[PDB]
Amino acid sequence: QYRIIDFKRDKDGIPGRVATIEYDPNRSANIALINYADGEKRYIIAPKNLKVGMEIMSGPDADIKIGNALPLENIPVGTLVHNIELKPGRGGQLVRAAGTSAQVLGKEGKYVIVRLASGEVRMILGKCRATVGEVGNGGRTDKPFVKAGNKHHKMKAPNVRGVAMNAVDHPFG
Amino acid sequence: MKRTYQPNNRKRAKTHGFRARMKTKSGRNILARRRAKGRHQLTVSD
RNA sequence: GCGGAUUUAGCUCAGUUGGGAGAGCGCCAGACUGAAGAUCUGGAGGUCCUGUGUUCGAUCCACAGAAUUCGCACCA
RNA sequence: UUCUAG
RNA sequence: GAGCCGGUAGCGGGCGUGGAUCCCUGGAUGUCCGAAUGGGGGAACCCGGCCGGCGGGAACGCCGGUCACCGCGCUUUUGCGCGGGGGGAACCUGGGGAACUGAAACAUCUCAGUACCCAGAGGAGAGGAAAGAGAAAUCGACUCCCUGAGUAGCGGCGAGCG
RNA sequence: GUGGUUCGUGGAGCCAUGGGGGAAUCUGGGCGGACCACCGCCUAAGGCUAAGUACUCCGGGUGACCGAUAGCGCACCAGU
RNA sequence: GCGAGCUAGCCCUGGCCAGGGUGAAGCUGGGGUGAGACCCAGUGGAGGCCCGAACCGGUGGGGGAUGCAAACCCCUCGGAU
RNA sequence: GCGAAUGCCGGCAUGAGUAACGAUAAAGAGGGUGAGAAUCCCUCUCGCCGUAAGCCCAAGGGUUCCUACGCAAUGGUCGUCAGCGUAGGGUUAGGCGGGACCUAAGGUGAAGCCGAAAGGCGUAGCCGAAGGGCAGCCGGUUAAUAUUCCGGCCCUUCCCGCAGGUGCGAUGGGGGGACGCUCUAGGCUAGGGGGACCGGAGCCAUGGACGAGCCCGGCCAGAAGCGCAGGGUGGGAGGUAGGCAAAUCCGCCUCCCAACAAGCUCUGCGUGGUGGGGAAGCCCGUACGGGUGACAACCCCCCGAAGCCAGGGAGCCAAGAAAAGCCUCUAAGCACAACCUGCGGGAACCCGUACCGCAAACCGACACAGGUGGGCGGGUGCAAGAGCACUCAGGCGCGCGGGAGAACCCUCGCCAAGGAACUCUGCAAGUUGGCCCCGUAACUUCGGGAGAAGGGGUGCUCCCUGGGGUGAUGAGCCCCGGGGAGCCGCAGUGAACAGGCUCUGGCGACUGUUUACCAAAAACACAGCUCUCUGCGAACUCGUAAGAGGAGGUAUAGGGAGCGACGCUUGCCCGGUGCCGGAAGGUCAAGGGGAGGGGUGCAAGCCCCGAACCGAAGCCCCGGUGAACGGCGGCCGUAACUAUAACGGUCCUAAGGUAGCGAAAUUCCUUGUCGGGUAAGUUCCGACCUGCACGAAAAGCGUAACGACCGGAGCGCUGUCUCGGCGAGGGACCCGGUGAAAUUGAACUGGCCGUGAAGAUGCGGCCUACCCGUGGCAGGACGAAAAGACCCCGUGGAGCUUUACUGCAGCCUGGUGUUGGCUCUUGGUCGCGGCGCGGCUGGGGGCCUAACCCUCGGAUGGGGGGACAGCGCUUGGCGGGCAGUUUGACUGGGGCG
Repeated sequence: QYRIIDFKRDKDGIPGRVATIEYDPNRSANIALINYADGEKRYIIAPKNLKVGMEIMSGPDADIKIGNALPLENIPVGTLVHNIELKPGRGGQLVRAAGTSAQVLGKEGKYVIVRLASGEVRMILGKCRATVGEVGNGGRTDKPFVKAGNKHHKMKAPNVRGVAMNAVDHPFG
Repeated sequence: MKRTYQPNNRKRAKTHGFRARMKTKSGRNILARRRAKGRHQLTVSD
């Protein structure tokens, strides 16, 4: 419903309980309200799995318990993640419903290796974080916009195209 | 038929009105232009 | 009707001191083989378009003409 | 590599 | 110096040589807008603290005065007391700054440092006692008029600029 | 690397500066047009300075200047 | 310098589509197999979906040409959550 | 010193007493006033609305509104009429709307951030609305106002007092107001309908009936008290590793009461009690009638919302805005005086109202059949419905009236007999048009093509029968069959609104969207594919540097793109070009860096030219590259009794068209040749296929459904046509009233055959030839419109294009700067193939790091990067993205030549 919310933990020792299935319409991410100890909440990432009955978190410590997330430092090798913590705390550093996250495919000193979900590879840094678990996007692909144009229903630009025009109009155009 | 005249108090006013002109460099300009220059009254005055 | 190029021993093609002419694939004779063929052995052969001009001498340098392939024939 | 029918 | 309540000549009423109309200059009022500046805003409207009479408050309580924008100095203390800003036909320097058109094209060039826009000083700014000019060991502030001179000279050495 | 200057890249200086190096306090330090010797001038890298020239909104004067389609367009409940 | 009370857009915020028709996901029940696939029947009510007013339009013909009008009148037509 | 510039300005004639009265929703009659009335006032027939030609709220316009006088001009005629003139007068609110309250976009904007200056952005706070919020309603009352004035009924906020009560006491917090769409239960006013059931004013004329007969109405609003009706939340303790920066609030975990319980916000009764109440109505206009007095009446059943309770419930996906009130509390003061309550007195503003308002008062310059946003929109009939025909309330007759009825244009109605042959074309029109039943083909992505195609039904009468709302159900109402019998007309959706269908082909799939005043299409758009730049502080787009956008997106993503469902399938070539990679080698800018020469120099010196070598991208050179640009051979021979071909011979190219298709909208020789369709068919449609010049990605062959697309054919049907011929309404014509307009030197303007500058009323010869007019018919006056758009000419202009010229924007790039340390290293060089050293100086590899930047993540500290780079200066390069010029003459037309 035209809004944002959470995207980056950094208060820990906190109790992570899988709020609920609030599959969400606004970023290809499907998240559920994450119930913290105090009671303070957050429509959190959609890293598939972690059943309703919440039951997680993270921590400077550890707990690969699927989903969840800590610094690079605190992370296995051969592991699949998201909550792409690029720079030191820059919260998320990639993978948006981009299921196929990154896989600490080898780390090095204040530098941890990452399979570039998108489609390449290089390294991050020290404390830098990132929570494993999948994504959530049920292949959020495909699906037919049949005899109409989902598009429009887009609210998402018919910013339509052209290219053939009659003129000689717009940038590199 | 829809000409182009339908005036809109709110509108026309707003849009044009002592102020504005003022607020502006330009506006201001001509304005004090008109002023002397011509005499008369002015927009909003309208 | 105009502009470019081409008309060489059966066929596709090469040659700007021009002064003395070939290449690959045909055609006849001799070998290999019981036999043809492919393949090794030698030769026979042309107005370098028709008719002229400059020049010692040019078909390769030049001016007309027939036949050849291609372009041009668009504006109202 | 090929070389008709009786 | 003896007539007047403006252009209105008209009705109805009136001031005046114990110096009216009007001519001057210095006044006190100067409602609302406009830099506006207390606050808001489609100008000429609608909103707020302090003082204020106290005011009809017939046995019941309000306008008026006021006040305060913000950038400037700095007696800094908790900052109290001075300047500004908005104008303005034309003219002035700085800041920025163009094609036409000429060259019988047009890229150099010209129109020009013009036209315009901007800022800002003034009643005038501009500028102004020389590391200047030139060469007779000569001259001397800056400015402006004539002259020097359409010369010395700049240049697709062309139009021109000069 | 641009300016202004008569100088449009030129034998091309002075003064002014966009970037980078970054001297001297009187035998110092620019200058008289590449530069160099000698001569001659001047003394910077802060500031103020009325008067002599420019301009008419304003007021006056004067006209081989006009007369209501001329003059400012507008001689009077016109920049309406 | 002047303009989106022209028009093309885009942001914000309300209003508006008379009636009717077609009948997919589903859920209920029944159906030979292990469960099912899957069938059928009921319910059900989607779709830039159909038939059509207002409303949005303005092909196809008619008039009009110093018009009613610097684009309009007439018959006709498309769209119609 | 002026005809004279389609000259400017002013007047003035033309056509011309012809053309027009702004919708073909018509009028006509009697009286009245007046100088004078088709055009005013009263009255009586008549026509048009009626979803409007209704009242209403707005926005816009602002006295246009009323009343008494008046018509000079505006009223396209009059005119005593006016939305025209002068004069006077009219619109009042604690509760309606705007503010004294709130914010999103957006705009402003102290601080902050960047510009040559003007300026740009912009936090918080503020501006900003029919979005949020907020305390009333019905009747009366003037010439006009009214939810404001009357009155009857219903309230709210602030203040002072006292009475009672309780930790009151910020806006900081928390809930909180808060919402999408499509759909639907339960209940109820609005609204409608039957009542012969109640009240009352008169009737019946006519044949008939005084009868459940005709005609009016039988309602509107309300303290709470009160039962149908829902509508929103649960209730205690404790822990509060403690949040929502600070504690009791709410958020989160644990144990008990965890209902149809109790809770708190709209409709019915009602009913306090008020009003209205028509038909009156004795005084009174018995008539511009009604102002105001009987009595009224005051009731039942029926239908029932597309938004009344309500923030419903159910489904769905594209998954639905922020600040007053309520409770928690710090600062803080009350805490015998702070807030809640009760009663009594006291206070309540600023500006808005008239009338118009699907419009002569609003935009179109005009009383112009143009547009302009919301509210039920009365009924009867038709399956329903703001569609339709008639009409209710209220509105109006278009502001020019008579009179003839000729041609002729308009709009409309009809036909035999034929029934498209008319013609480019069934363009038009006419067929057909509504609901029910029966019945439905090729093809299909099985949804559809079906309303397909093709029939048949419908009216009013009586009979017996079955259903769902009807509080049981018993004058009441509805959906409905049923089946039987029967009546009438040419006809029985009787009128009115209402598909012609089919057979085929081509393109584009489809609903679309678009060139406002020609073109709605095969044009774009697409859902869908493929290459593809991009790792964030993205890449591209605006920007002078900030900055926004991007995106609080993050490779199932964001931008660049050529096609444009789906199906089937996209082959061959990287020699040139763009690009991606390479960077060893050539080149080459600024620059370092020295041989050497030169000028002056008595001399130390003092200026230049300077070159060997080191030196950047770029370009050259190697490769990779096609849903990147682009391109994808020629002729001679041969079984072929005749023809490419199965094969063979070759010269050039980067290979040298593949699968599908084919005279297609790419095929001019052509109406190509064969076939079908026909009385013949240069359109079609099938097939060949020597494809003048298809072809896979600006796709290629096909493709259900789909189209106001285009073309081809058949039935059905009709004046489209064989000529039509009749008619109805409207101008045109005659009358009265009004009364333009472009063009025009001027003119009393005949035909001829000849002529002239070669298409003459005006010149020659001749022949007909009285003067004027009106209703017409087009030929000539080279008629009107417009100093040709087609043309060329001006070394005119303006837009797009690429290997045109140049230059800039941006981008890449060497050295240089605020860009600091530490170490690992190889190269040059001159000196003393060499090695040792030496100054020189060049390359480069590293965490760091103190600039710089960024970073943040809750503070100024940490973190990341870091000598980058941003960024400044010079270098060089790409560079049509843009800016400015240019691209000759001849020419027996411009060009090509």
